Amino acid sequence: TTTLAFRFQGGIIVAVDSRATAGNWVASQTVKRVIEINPFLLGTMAGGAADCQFWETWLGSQCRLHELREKERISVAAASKILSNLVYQYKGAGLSMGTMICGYTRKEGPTIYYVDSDGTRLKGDIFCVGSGQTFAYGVLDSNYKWDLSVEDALYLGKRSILAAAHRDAYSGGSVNLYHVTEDGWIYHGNHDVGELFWKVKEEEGSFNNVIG
Amino acid sequence: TQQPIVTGTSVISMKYDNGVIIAADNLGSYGSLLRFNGVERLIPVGDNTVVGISGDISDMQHIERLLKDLVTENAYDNPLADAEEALEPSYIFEYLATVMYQRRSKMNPLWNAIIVAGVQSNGDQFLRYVNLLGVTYSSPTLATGFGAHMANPLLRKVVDRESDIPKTTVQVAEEAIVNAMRVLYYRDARSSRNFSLAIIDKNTGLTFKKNLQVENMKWDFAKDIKGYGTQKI
Amino acid sequence: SDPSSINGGIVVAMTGKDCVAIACDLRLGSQSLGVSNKFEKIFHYGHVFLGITGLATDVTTLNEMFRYKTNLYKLKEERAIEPETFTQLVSSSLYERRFGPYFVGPVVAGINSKSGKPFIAGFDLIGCIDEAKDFIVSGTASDQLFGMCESLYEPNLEPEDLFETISQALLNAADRDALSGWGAVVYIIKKDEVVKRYLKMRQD
Amino acid sequence: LKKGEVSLGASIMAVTFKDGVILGADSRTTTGAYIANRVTDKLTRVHDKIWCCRSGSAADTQAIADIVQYHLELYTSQYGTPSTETAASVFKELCYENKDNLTAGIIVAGYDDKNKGEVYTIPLGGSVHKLPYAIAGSGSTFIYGYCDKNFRENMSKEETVDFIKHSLSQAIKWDGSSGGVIRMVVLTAAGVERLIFYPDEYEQL
Amino acid sequence: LKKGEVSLGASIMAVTFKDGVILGADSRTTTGAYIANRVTDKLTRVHDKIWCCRSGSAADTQAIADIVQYHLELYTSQYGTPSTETAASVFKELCYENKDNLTAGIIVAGYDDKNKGEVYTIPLGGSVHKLPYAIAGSGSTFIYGYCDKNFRENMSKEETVDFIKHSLSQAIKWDGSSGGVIRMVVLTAAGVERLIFYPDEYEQL
Amino acid sequence: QFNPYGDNGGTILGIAGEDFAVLAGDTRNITDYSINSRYEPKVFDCGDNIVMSANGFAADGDALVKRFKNSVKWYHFDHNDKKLSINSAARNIQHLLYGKRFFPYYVHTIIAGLDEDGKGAVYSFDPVGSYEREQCRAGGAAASLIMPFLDNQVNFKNQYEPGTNGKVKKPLKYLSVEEVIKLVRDSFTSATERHIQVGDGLEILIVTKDGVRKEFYELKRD
Amino acid sequence: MTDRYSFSLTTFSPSGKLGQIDYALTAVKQGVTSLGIKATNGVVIATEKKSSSPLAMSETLSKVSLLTPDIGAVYSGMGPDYRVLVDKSRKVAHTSYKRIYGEYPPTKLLVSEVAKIMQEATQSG
Amino acid sequence: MDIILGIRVQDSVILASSKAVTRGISVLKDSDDKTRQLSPHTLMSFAGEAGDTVQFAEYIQANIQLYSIREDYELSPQAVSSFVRQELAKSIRSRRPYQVNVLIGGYDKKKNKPELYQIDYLGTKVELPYGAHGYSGFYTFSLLDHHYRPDMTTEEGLDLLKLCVQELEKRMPMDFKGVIVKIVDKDGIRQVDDFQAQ
Amino acid sequence: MDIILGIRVQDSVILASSKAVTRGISVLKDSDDKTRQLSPHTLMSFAGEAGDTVQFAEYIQANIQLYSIREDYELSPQAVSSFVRQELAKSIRSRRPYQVNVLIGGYDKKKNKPELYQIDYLGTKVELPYGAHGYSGFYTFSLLDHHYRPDMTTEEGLDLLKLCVQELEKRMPMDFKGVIVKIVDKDGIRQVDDFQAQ
Amino acid sequence: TTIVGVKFNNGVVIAADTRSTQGPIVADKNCAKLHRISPKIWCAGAGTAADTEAVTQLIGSNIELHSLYTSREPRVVSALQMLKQHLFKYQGHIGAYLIVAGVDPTGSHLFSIHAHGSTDVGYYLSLGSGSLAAMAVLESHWKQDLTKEEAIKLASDAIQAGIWNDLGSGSNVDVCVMEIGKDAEYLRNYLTPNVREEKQKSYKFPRGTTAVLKESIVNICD
Ligand SMILES: [Mg+2]
Ligand SMILES: [Mg+2]
Ligand SMILES: [Mg+2]
Ligand SMILES: [Mg+2]
Ligand SMILES: [Mg+2]
Ligand SMILES: [Mg+2]
Ligand SMILES: [Mg+2]
Ligand SMILES: [Mg+2]
Repeated sequence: TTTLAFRFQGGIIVAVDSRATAGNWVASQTVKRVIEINPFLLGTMAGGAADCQFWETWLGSQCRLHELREKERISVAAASKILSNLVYQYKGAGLSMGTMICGYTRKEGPTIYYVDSDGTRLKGDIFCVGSGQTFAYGVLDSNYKWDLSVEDALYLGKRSILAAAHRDAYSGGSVNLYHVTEDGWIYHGNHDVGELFWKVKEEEGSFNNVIG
Repeated sequence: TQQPIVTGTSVISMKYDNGVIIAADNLGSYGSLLRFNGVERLIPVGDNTVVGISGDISDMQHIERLLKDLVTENAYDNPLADAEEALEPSYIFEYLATVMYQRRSKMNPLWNAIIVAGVQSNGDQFLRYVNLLGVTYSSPTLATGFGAHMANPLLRKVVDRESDIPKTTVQVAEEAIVNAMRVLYYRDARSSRNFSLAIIDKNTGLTFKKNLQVENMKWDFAKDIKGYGTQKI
Repeated sequence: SDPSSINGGIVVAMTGKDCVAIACDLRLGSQSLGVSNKFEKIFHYGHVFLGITGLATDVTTLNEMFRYKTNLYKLKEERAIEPETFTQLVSSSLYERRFGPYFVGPVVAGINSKSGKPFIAGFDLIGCIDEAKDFIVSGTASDQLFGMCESLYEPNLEPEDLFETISQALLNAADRDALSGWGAVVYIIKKDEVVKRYLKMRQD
Repeated sequence: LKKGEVSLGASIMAVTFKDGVILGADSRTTTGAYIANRVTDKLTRVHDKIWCCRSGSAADTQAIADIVQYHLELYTSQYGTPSTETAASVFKELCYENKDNLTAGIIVAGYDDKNKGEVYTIPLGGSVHKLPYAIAGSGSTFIYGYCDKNFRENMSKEETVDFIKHSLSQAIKWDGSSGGVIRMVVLTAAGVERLIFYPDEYEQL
Repeated sequence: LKKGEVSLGASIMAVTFKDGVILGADSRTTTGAYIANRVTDKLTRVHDKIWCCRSGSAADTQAIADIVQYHLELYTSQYGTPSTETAASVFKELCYENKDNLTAGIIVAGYDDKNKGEVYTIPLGGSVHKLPYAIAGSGSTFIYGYCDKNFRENMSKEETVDFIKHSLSQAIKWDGSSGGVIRMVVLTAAGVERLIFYPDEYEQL
Repeated sequence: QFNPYGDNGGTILGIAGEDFAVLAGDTRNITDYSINSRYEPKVFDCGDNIVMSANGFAADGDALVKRFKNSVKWYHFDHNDKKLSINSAARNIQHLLYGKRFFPYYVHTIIAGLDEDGKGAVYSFDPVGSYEREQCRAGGAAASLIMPFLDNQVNFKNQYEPGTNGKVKKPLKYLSVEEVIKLVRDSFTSATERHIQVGDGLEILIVTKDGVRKEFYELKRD
Repeated sequence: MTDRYSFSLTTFSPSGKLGQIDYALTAVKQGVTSLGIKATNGVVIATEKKSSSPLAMSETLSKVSLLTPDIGAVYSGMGPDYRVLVDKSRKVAHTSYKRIYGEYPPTKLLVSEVAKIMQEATQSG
Repeated sequence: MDIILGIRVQDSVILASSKAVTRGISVLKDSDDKTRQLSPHTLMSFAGEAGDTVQFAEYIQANIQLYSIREDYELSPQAVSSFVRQELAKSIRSRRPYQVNVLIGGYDKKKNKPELYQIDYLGTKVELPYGAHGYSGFYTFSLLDHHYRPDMTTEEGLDLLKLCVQELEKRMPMDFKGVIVKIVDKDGIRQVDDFQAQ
Repeated sequence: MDIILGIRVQDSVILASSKAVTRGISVLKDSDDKTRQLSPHTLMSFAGEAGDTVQFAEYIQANIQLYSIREDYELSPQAVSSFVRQELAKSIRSRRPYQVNVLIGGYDKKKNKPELYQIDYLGTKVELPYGAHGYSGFYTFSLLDHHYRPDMTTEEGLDLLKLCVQELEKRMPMDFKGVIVKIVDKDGIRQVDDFQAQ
Repeated sequence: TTIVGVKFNNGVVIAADTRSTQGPIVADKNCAKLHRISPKIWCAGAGTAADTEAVTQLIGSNIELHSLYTSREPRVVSALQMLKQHLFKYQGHIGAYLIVAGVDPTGSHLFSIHAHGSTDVGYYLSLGSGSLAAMAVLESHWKQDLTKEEAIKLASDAIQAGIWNDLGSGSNVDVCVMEIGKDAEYLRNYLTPNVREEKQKSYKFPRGTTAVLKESIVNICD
């Protein structure tokens, strides 16, 4: 698994792969690793599938409740902390999750918080999590610029996942992209890595050592 | 979190055209010591069910107490206790299967394997297994422990599928059960020669045979076996 | 810790109408890290093909050992080793290391030059022979290949059709195995000619 | 005892009497609760009139007996007939010197004209003990009391066969690892007689 | 059995006869190979004519008997004299419900006018078995054969004391965990009689 | 030590068609090397046009299925006989499963039915409640033997149009119930040939707007 | 004690002759005649049974021996030497071939193996 | 584990190897050269267990130096690597296995092409455009996969290794104290003393 | 473990704390501030286990801020530290103990003196001129023991901390990515933005 | 695996199933477990397949050499003693459980050998995971003085008990009959009761389906 989220000029780019494995067995090549908490917040799935899926859907509920009570949109800081604090209550019991809570509010601007089952909650501009994280970071680090256009940013996130899908046995399937703006997130498609690898190779000229 | 102490071996059973038969020897072993020779492991519930139990004997004795209680409690404010609202094999089974699974889920199992054999009020034969883990299954033949390995292959040659049930008579069924019990005395080191057998028929009701003994055994050929390879005398 | 799961890879061989086929993937990895996409697992000594899956250092060592042994054989016997014979040589070579085995899964495919009968065989790591008339599978996606082969296979296919069959058995089996893929190669073997085709497949 | 190998369990004993000595044993071998062979012969001949009752590991005791049989055949060819004490010593040497890898409790019984009948028990450690009678095997625990109460020196053949028969039936009664038939081998000046008693007889005594 | 706690080892038995039932036991407790007490009393009174033979953990069996004695004293105060079957059920309830923390092998023997003598043995798991006589304790293994061969129903007092005296001496003979004196408690209509037999007598039988 | 879990073998398969869905499973129940039953149904009609199978440790499978059927009964009670939609059944099962997150139901569950638009639907679950809506999913012992086949024959993976130099993928036409059942039977006979825990019988439950229909075929008994 | 004869007993004489080999060939010359004839569909090897007495049972002495189910041998020379060469040949057929390739060796190779055994007796100590 | 990277460009092979030697709680040296010249046109870098690493490398060098003299010839890089692989593959089932991973960069004077071989402690050899051992590849391969071209100049290779080392210095947890870079081409082996800042 | 150092000069307390957060194979952040302002004149830095660290810190902050408002007074640093010690000493025999080590640097406006408290996860509190947690002290204490004087100026402490950080960067194996330094004095708490190079 | 040996009036018959497993997967649906030690001494083997073929071929080889040396036909007690001393030497590490039967100049014989080195003699024996199902049959229908025809059926039925009831056994039945005056008759696939039904569809692909990148000719000859 490889998931990433980065902050830029036009919002947040969230990109993830979609493979699930049990040992050497590829359980699914179509896993949804981005949980749509609500129309404004996104969460990435890494670690335990059930754990992330369950607690992030629940998060989606606690956020709705907050908005009903306070009549104001929940901040990413508070939303993430709801999850983070919960996870800390269960510390030592065995939950497994590495996730990025992404949102873009008026008060905060684009905001990404990495939250894990150990209790860590960190604000940041770029995060990659999963078995393929190291590969995604290489690509991300060398091409990331705060002034990227929404089209180039989406591509970078997409490319970084591709880099991880190629090398990491545990990542692949397809890439799901999302662009997070203040008015909500916009889904930017599902791209089969099989087909995407060949396109990127001819167009970009990369992966030269791979014959095709 | 426990370990069985006094134990009972196989319980075998099979269903035939008008009923079911179930049998189990009368031993209660303490490891390899064949300690108690007068243990009844077949428990009749009313006049239409027999529960055969293998495994830990102190736990079987507990299940016995529970069954007698079910009967007492079902008679309460029940004008039809000896008729329309009497305990059915399916009720006794589901109850036990419930207890077994609850006990395993609390990590304190009743260390047993149980077969509930009986005949429902509308004539249907009932044969179903439940063990220490709450696992349950039904088949034309059912046997626990060792008997699952040696008795089932034999009983299955008689009733291999559902369609074979209506073609099998009590005479045939009882013969097969009795032979399986002999094979088990031959090859199971924890068996006893003394056993009990029960037949639950939709017409003749419950016939419970106590103090049966495996007879017609073949041991004569042993006279001609000497050494373990080359010894001639 | 499981030497048969460190590097990844699969091989499958099938028999047809006056032909055999043996195919393999091209991945070499180190646990999750893909390392090479050019690691062929099928080797041939004359007209006998041997595919080997398993721990890569042993795969390489065994190819070298069989080349050595088949070279000497050819010199002493003055003729190239046959599939039936080589099969026995592989088996005896593997069992020689019964208590410190090579972690591999060899597969032999070939056609006897005298009788023309197609031949394939598989072995476990200590030499047990499986001489099937249909197909042999080996590797980290052996269950998958068994599934594919049991459904896709039908007897007496022509070279042109066996190709499609073995290719699909291989391709789809690999796509459900994390440690296999990154390319594939299929050999269609006939009495007179042997054709080698590289397949286009996902690279994740 | 190695994991999963065939065990002899057993109820074996050898009893000396006026005319000589009698060996007895059950005939059951087990792998867990499965009876691998219900009609085994645990009374093994290592020489014409020197036999042994085997208990413990089936493989070990067969291997050992096979080697003692060989050593005694070669002894015989060179120095004449071996004493029971010599046969016991050869058995002991093997059991003692390989105590770490073997599980063998062997009772050696034999007949000589100078010495009459003799019994030697070689327990797990490899020690040798000469006794009037000896019992071993897993079923023996149950008849320690019975045997000590009923054994008398210089009994008759009839009486000894009875003693062995009653003892082993009790042993077989209580021990799950013992069962089958009761085999006996009578060793006297007259020769070697093989006896066998079936369940139907011994079970109800 | 907890690490280092006092063990009863024992050779205990209860035998019913014509006039009632007799309980017997050796008197040795041990901690490893040390005999912590060579003159213990394993025959415990839980009611006027309902006694038990204790084996397993000394601590556990005492705790249990102490509680049974209380339950039966309260039962008595409210409902009159308890049957031996009732005394057994109480023992069983305790042994079974607490099987994970106890090591109590108890033999319950009592005398009633309607039922004559009765014997119930409650083995390690807490199951209950009614029998004509029972034997337990570590020394019991050695007399399964002797006891099965010699017990007869409806023996006389004199005969039963002799049967129990011979069996236990055998048990004491073979079991290092049994020894001392042999104690018996005769339970009949006539009352309660306490018998004790010393080594110089029972050893050479 | 006591081990609260067991493995009763079995293999199940759910395939969603355009306006139908099937959930098939073998009928064999095993323990180690013994057959416990050659006919012990594993796929059930839970009411409301929803079929379910919780495969793995049969005691947990039984418990979970009993709890869900009961959830359906109370949903009606508590919500004026409203029909429980498949997506709602799925979410509800997630909660049942995750309720035992620290002592899991050792089962791989699959439910099939029709969504609110009347299109076929299959949902598959983790032993702890992770779930996703899928096209087809094999579960259990021979899942690894069946899945690759379905990918090739249901989703047409790796197949290309003859002549296009592998540049045009085979078009995704959708299968009829008749063709799906062929695949299911073949998936099972093939699995039976190579997996010792698969065999005896295959029972398929088919769901359409008309309801739940059952089909049964024999499988090799060795 | 011990085989201290670790030196060759066959050595080259000044004329380039290997003495012991020439003398062994002379021993072969005084032996009974044996022949072999190769046909299109078979081969025949034959020899005479020079029984050294009429009380001996000539059948208990086979001069024509089976080495493998498809290979036979006959000789002329010292009988006991042949007998041990046959044992060694039957054995090597197994050790250097059947236990490796699962089939019996081809004639030339078995021949080559016997020959090696003989050469070493010509140089070993 | 240390950092060992190699990249084969059009006319040469560049090996970049970390400079630190860490023993427990302290960095003992910051100028370590984890490389041995096997022959004038073959260089091998290595990473692994403490003493095994140098002992193995010096043993291979000695052996290759002996061959060169006995034969008055320099073995091809492919030959040196096969020899190295066989040695590693021998120890894997030895009493105490060498735990050394090596990269062999050599320039084949006969074929007139540079070659890079990657062989792990088990004797797993593979020929590649670029390679690494341990975790190094995890951070750098995405960069190499992206930017690598077979017709790169030595300068283009160096710029790429620099980017690789930068990603390693940003995301990898341990301070490996920089790398010593060496180029192997038709003229031999030279140490590029300019990499701390280029 | 992270780097946490503290030095008490004549009129202030300086706390230096590393900026890296490492999770497994990668450094996730290089700008982490491992400190919480407990009161306007009290700061606490912390290092230890992943989540316990900030959870404990924010809990102590919340509690001190509550005392400040209920009472309209700022507890002395000595008081804040005894409160922190008892909290740590409570968890040590708890179900799941906090594994957090802290340094509390405060300026006591009543005594007009700066104070530094070092408290380990077990609730072991000691007042010192300079302190550190984990391994940090192993490398830096020989320097502090040598160059430390009670009458140093703020600028003299900063130069001493710099030398300390240099030794750590030389000899310590992990790249802690630098330190954030904060000074606590009569006028409050200020972050020294100039330390990457001074 | 299920292997049996049954002694009859003037001979001996051994039989076995033909399923080879690697865990729950059927690696070979028709392997041969009946090995020839010598023309009239055959052995059925269960356990580790490589070990049963290896120990059998080795002893068979040495037995062949012993026969040529002694000019006598091989005896079962020789294969028995050789096999057992070898197996004992390896302390159980060579997982060969065998049923050795044969006819030689002294008569007909049947013995069993367990991996650790112990042997047994009997009139009917079985070994393998299917050992219990087969023995249940042998214990139900064996009688002394069986005819050749009765023994083949008995041994054949025992194997069937295993095929049907043991997951570790399956496919076909191999029998080898060794009669005192005749040549041993190996009946490979004497019974074939598990043929796979015809598949529901044909999976033959249209040519061109697979995407090929490069094609080239392989040079075989030197
Ligand atoms: Mg495999
Ligand atoms: Mg793959
Ligand atoms: Mg990948
Ligand atoms: Mg018995
Ligand atoms: Mg004593
Ligand atoms: Mg709904
Ligand atoms: Mg199957
Ligand atoms: Mg089967």
